[PDB]
Amino acid sequence: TVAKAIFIKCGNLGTSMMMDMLLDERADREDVEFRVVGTSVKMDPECVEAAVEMALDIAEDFEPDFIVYGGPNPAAPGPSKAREMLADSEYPAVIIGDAPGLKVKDEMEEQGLGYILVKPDAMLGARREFLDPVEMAIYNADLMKVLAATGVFRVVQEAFDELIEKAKEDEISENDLPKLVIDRNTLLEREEFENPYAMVKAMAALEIAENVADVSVEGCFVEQDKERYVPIVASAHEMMRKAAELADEARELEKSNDAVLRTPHAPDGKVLSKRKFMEDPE
Amino acid sequence: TVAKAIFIKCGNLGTSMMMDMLLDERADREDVEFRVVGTSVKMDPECVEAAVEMALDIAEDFEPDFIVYGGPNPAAPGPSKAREMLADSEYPAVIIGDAPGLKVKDEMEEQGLGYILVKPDAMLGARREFLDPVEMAIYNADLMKVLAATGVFRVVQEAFDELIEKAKEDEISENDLPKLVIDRNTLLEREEFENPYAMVKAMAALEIAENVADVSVEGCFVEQDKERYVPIVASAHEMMRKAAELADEARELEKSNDAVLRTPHAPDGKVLSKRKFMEDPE
Amino acid sequence: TVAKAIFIKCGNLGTSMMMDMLLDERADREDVEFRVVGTSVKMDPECVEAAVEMALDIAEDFEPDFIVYGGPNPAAPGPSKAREMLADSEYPAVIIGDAPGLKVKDEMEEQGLGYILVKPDAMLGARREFLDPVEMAIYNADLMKVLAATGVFRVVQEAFDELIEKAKEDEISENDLPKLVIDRNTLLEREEFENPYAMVKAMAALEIAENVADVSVEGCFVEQDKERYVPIVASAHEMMRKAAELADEARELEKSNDAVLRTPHAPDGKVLSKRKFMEDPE
Amino acid sequence: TVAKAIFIKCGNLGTSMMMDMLLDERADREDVEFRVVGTSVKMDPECVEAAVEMALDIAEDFEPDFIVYGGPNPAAPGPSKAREMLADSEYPAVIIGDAPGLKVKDEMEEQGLGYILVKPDAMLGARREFLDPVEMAIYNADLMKVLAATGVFRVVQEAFDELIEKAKEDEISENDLPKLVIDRNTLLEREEFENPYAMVKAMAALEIAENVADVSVEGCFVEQDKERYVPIVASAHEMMRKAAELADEARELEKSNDAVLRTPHAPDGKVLSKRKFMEDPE
Amino acid sequence: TVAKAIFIKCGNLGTSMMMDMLLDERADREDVEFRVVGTSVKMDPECVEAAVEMALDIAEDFEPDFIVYGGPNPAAPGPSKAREMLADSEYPAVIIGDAPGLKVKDEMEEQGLGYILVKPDAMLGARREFLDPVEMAIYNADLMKVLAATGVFRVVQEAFDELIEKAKEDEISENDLPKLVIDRNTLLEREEFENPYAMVKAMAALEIAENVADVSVEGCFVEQDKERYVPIVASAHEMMRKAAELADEARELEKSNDAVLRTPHAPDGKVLSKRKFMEDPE
Amino acid sequence: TVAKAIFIKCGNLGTSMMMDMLLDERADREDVEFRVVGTSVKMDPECVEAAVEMALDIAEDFEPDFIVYGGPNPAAPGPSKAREMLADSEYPAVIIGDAPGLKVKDEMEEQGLGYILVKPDAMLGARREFLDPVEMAIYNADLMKVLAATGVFRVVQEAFDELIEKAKEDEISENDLPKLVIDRNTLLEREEFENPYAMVKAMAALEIAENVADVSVEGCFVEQDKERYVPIVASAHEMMRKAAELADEARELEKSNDAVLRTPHAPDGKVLSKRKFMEDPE
Ligand SMILES: [Mg+2]
Ligand SMILES: [Mg+2]
Ligand SMILES: [Mg+2]
Ligand SMILES: [Mg+2]
Repeated sequence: TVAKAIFIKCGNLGTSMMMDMLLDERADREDVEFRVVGTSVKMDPECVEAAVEMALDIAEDFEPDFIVYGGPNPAAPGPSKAREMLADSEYPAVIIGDAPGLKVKDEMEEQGLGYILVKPDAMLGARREFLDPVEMAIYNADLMKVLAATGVFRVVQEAFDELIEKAKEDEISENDLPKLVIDRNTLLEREEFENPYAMVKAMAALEIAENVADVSVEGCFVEQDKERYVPIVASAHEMMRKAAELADEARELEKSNDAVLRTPHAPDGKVLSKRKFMEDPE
Repeated sequence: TVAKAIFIKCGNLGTSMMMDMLLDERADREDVEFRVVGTSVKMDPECVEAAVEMALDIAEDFEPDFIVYGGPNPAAPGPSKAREMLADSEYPAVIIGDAPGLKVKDEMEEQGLGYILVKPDAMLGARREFLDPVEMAIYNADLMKVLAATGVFRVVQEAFDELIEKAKEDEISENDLPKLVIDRNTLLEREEFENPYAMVKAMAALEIAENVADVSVEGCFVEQDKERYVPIVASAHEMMRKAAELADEARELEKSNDAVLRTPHAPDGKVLSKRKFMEDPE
Repeated sequence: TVAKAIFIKCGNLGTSMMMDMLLDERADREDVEFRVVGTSVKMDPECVEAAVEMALDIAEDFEPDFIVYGGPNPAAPGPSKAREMLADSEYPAVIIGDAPGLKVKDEMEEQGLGYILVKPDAMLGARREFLDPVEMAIYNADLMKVLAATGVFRVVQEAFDELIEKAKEDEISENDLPKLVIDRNTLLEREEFENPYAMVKAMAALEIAENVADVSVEGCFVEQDKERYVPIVASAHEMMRKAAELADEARELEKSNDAVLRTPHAPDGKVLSKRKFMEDPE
Repeated sequence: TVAKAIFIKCGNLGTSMMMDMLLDERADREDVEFRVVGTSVKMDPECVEAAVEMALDIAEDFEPDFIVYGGPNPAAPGPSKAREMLADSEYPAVIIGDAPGLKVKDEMEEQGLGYILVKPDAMLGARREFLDPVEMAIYNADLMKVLAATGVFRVVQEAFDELIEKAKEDEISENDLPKLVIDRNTLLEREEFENPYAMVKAMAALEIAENVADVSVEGCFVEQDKERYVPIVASAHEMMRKAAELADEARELEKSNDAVLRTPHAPDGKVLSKRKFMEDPE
Repeated sequence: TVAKAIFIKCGNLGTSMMMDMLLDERADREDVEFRVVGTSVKMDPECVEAAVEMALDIAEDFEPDFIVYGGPNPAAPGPSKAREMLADSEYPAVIIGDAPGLKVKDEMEEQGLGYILVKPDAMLGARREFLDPVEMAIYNADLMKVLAATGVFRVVQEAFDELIEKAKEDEISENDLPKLVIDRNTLLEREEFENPYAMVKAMAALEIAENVADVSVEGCFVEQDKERYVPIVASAHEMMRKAAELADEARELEKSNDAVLRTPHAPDGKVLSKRKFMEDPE
Repeated sequence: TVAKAIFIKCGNLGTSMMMDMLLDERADREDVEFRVVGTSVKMDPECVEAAVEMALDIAEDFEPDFIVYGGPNPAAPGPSKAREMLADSEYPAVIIGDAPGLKVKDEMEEQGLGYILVKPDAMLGARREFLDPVEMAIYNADLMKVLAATGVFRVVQEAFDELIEKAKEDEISENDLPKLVIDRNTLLEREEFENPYAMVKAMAALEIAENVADVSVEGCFVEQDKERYVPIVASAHEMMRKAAELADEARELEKSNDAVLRTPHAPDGKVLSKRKFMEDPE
């Protein structure tokens, strides 16, 4: 049984940027096939629709078990446009978004949509005077580390793999669709870190990443004084740089304990596990 | 006028992952329109062909000024195939790959297509016993930081931006296509850094990332002993982690001098520029 | 003219812990005389009452031109007790506290009191499981580095030094009493740092120290599960240690420029100033 | 039952600034009660006298089991005075000071009072050109982090906690008064660290802390050349800054082995203990 | 018995600098006696010969069991002259060198000479515009840190100690002379690190150090543009500096596990061993 | 004219390890010619005498303009024999040593000997239980870093460079030989650092390095308790490691200001100078 899916990427979110590859890390998974379509960073209602179109168009011949839409803020005009377009289609779907999507959480639970909401996947301080192309990449590097090293990506990966198994049953009922809200507190009900302090550091790191969103919003929308909003959006980035460093420190702690949890995929798509470095993943 | 292009992403590369977004960081560039399609990590000749087919098929009603294919090693089966196809299209193309693509560098200039080969966009330690989803994201986060902070991404940004202008002139000839190879010494032609040690550190960070590739290749393809190849690929990731630190340290030196070079796009697509934090992009 | 004041300290805060010393760092000011009194970490309406009485008690003979009450949460049973005792007395008072005092901010202005609220002065995760004397001290160590190196203490110092000038006018009216609410944005209005990146790292530090409260409260007053609130009060700590790191960084950046602002008191209470290490303060 | 003590503080010391708070970290010990009074930084024999009388004056209604005087150089004019007074009172006393108080170490056990001499509690570089309120605070944050994380505070905690138990016994004899001198070698008699290197890093931290004293004393009392003494006291601060990094490092090693010793006070005053994070204080 | 050897040092190499010392670390061995001669940094033919001549002159009365010649590039004129002179004597000789010695590896074997070529012992950026004494000393401090903490020096000590035993029996055949080529992979099969991440970080450090070689060579012998080769050689030095931090990071992991291997010499020369800090060597 | 000198190395000191090499950092000086002899780490009278006799035997035909003897404790039996032997010869001699050489400063002057005593060149923790070959090399790596990056080596280079010029004129009188004692305050009067904080961090580094000496002596010649001296000598090393980092932070402060001092030799021996990276030495 070969499962299939289509990821639609509109806008830019750390979780959307990795979501699919967290599933096929070495491109050796022979139990799955993906198609990814998007219009880049543009998430306007015009483009957002053009993408879902390419998605439905392709799905015709492709025939996926489900379609994932990932992008920032599921409550915006663009994402909302696609949020509805997918509920109308014949394909089961999941919505990957940030905290700004809790506003439409109940709405998505009714639209019959599945979703994964990453609170710590904060919006970057986009203010021409500050966020140029390089700064953008830099910010996403740090956010990527935080989400990766804290275990958030493993939580996402396990969600999309637990669904691909149900997809193999060609029966993805709305009860089989994910409905997650990831945040610092998530780690409290997991076993990601063998080292306790490595866990509270990952937690402290997630709280900070979440706090970056408010700072970015204030500086991008509320504040309009150039002499005050440029410093604000930049202070948001300095915070994420520390969030990442906190995440890196946690990992190193696992390393010292030789307990870095690794869970790769076998060619058959089975999720294997290991703690010790020289221990085979079984 | 407005320029258009389509990005195809098969397999993953640090540049391939950010290429499109590096041309519209805040998504408020009204003089460009992008589309992105691919098969994720998979890059075998079948998924590749199916992908290039997805791009050509949509290039019909999209009518792109140029098609961009990004992914690891433009000399392997999958990538070579995609070079064959796009080479024989009414659409001008550009190939984005790493160092292993220097083998087919002449064959490409022949196929009448442009290329951007980033030497420091190393191959990761893809070995089931070491690379799981999380570790795969941890690495890309280090590579992203080194590629961005060392100014490599600025090189690529400039590239596709200068092409977008000649594309608005409805004059995309092969003399206008890029034939670039990026490595540690690219920074010597640049003015990226104002502090001499920030550049020297960046050069160091690039040299190290470029070296990472030989280590990943060895562990994945040459060493056959489990006890030896797992430590080797892991050490390749330890090198990339330090390259990122060096890059970050280069960035902080620039902050120290208040000379952080920023080149954001104006709403019309023209690349502005500034050094001082509160300088206002001119 | 020798101004005099009495500091009443109940419970603990980083701002109350160093408030009087920021006014005579080397004990060489011959224009001031302070009398500090407190009941230690206990701030119940019972102890708090005994302290204010002990303060008004000696005040008669001392003759302070103003009295300062410092301790956490101005809207608490103890603090509110002392908050009315001072409004009733014939001594001009100023209330120094954390964010929880904002609920009674407008209430203090009618009581005729002055106030300075240090938002980043967050309450620690005081759970018997995690917080012991050593952990408490470590916490305040980081918190101190934050309030100091971020420039917050130079705000408190400035506020009381200006009040000490009015106290010399033998005229401290309600309009001469401070009414400040310190937070991350407070730096946007000052010229503390010569380096713009030092300030944004400072903002980031005060932004994270302020968030620390939310976590401390969630783990001390909301969460009841032992397996959860311990990791919670401990994660709040990591946040503070990392915030102290960013403060340190900002301070080091000003050092690489030798633009480290220093403002010492002359023996006559005159506040001098200097940026360069080798320049004498004027 | 409940024990009571009064803490007198003139001038500042890292140990005096924390002593009473190291006894009731969470303010939930209902088996003790303390009063705190002082003159702040000032510590001349007059300000000292006034403060000691401010403490004797309230010991009447307070009726303390023992009085404690905290401040630098217990052999100088100010402190010598306070030794006189408290020595001849119906209240048992304890003197907490630094290394310069080893001169009067004989005279103290003579005056019939207990002492706590912290050699690593070095004097800071007091020179108007270098030390402003902030530098003053920053220095204490470093000395606070060293004394706490190196386990020195644990020594003082237990010292006053053990005295507090004999005080509830209605029997505070002079053979029950403490006679201790804390130094790098004090850690050789404890079991503070489960990781030997953390111990060795802790010793190094305090060894460097002790030496900070001579650099300070020199630049303040010996060198009279501006161009030489400013850099000298500054170097004492730089040294202490590094000692704080060493102490932090010791702490982290223990976090890697999850052996962080924690000894909180039970609500009834009896000190508990633990090593593992989720262990629950026994 | 007492073994006797003569070490000739011409030119400078991290390993030739420490070689003899690594064998009698505390100068309390009773089974060895060494003589060291050389011409400092100069390794031209005239000098090398003068140096080897000094050695052979001392050898007459000193009667060395074996002779060691160490210094850069065993294939250069000066070194080659040394190989010819020592291969022509009655004394068993070992050549200590860098990667460039591989060119004459076959030639040294035909000469009955032993050798230990350390590839990570990279040449420095010897350009007059960049390399002054201080920098030359800083580079070597980092290279020394690398060669030691990664375990490369233990390999060298071992090779020699074994040759010292054979010498004690007056049984040193050409087949008893070492023929080693040390590099990153050499660590894969040692019992150096108890922590795997320490080993991995040590390999990463050796890989980088080895790479420094090419960069220095490029900026010293290839690039002729002042504006190009200066930043180039300097970047080589930034690399070594980071290799040293990796080496230190590996050493700090062992400490966290209290598994720092220590193989000290007994007064009788026997090589003891230990792992735990408090564990006595045996 | 070519200047000739012979360096004798008995025992090991950071300065005696690098002294001759600091005088010809790239091996391209045409005005100097050196011969280096020694008995490695052994500095007992028998060895030191053989070392000096080797030197005097060479001097016959080599005819040095001056001779330098380097190694620990000029006052010990071995070094004392060297002093006596050298004082009785016709060759102007200099004695390089550490703090212990101060005991015989008066003797050396009465002997017509020159000397350079580096107090920060501290003795290591030479206890069999803690110091093996690798730890001995790690300590030296840090010591070298401290002495080079703080500029102590520059003072040494200077002293010998001036002595070399006089030698070229065959005019080296006893009054021409150096009589230096280097320590933290030596830096106060040098044009080493452009950044004041760089100089202050360096002083701190030298202060601590000096302190290391006392700690090593304590654990080596005082404490006889295995359980106590082992931790103590190890703490000495931890101190030197931190001193190396201070020295490293200073150097990085200079880089930030692109003000790193480089005083390389010209092919003719002239000591050039420069500050800016791209500036040419002159
Ligand atoms: Mg032979
Ligand atoms: Mg032969
Ligand atoms: Mg003479
Ligand atoms: Mg004489």
